[PDB]
Amino acid sequence: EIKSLESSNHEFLLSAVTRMYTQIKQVWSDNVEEQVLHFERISNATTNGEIL
Amino acid sequence: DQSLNKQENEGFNRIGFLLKTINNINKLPVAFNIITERAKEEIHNIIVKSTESIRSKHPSLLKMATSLKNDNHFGLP
Repeated sequence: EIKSLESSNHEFLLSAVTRMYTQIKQVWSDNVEEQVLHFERISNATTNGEIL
Repeated sequence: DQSLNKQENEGFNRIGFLLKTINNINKLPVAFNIITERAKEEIHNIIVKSTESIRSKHPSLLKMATSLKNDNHFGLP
């Protein structure tokens, strides 16, 4: 059970912290092609990706 | 350094650019920042800057043009 429970948060909801923390600290690459995404005012293509 | 993670002449390059450039947390726009500033404005900044520095350092552009040294006194001095 410690190989389920003291086997730690895997239960891996720190990947959600990677999803918001990497939705903010990695928004400088996906939005770097997509700053204007659904238009062309700041002239960028609507592409960011769903990976992770 | 790539093979490491696969003054030593000059350790400041990989050292400062490593511990500087790896300690960015949202680096991917900032790479484009240093690129798009530094290309034009740095290249013309240096290539302007040195010729300025001589251009008032000990100028005297006297030997103003050629001092008419004909013609084909082509960088004679």
